[PDB]
Amino acid sequence: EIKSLESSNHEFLLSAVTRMYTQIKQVWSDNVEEQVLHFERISNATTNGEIL
Amino acid sequence: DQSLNKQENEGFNRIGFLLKTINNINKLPVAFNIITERAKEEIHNIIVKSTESIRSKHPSLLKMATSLKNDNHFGLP
Repeated sequence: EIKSLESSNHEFLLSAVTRMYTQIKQVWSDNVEEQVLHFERISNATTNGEIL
Repeated sequence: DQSLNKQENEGFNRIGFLLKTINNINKLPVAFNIITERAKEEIHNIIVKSTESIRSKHPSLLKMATSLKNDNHFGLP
């Protein structure tokens, strides 16, 4: 059970912290092609990706 | 350094650019920042800057043009 429970948060909801923390600290690459995404005012293509 | 993670002449390059450039947390726009500033404005900044520095350092552009040294006194001095 410690190989389920003291086997730690895997239960891996720190990947959600990677999803918001990497939705903010990695928004400088996906939005770097997509700053204007659904238009062309700041002239960028609507592409960011769903990976992770 | 790539093979490491696969003054030593000059350790400041990989050292400062490593511990500087790896300690960015949202680096991917900032790479484009240093690129798009530094290309034009740095290249013309240096290539302007040195010729300025001589251009008032000990100028005297006297030997103003050629001092008419004909013609084909082509960088004679």
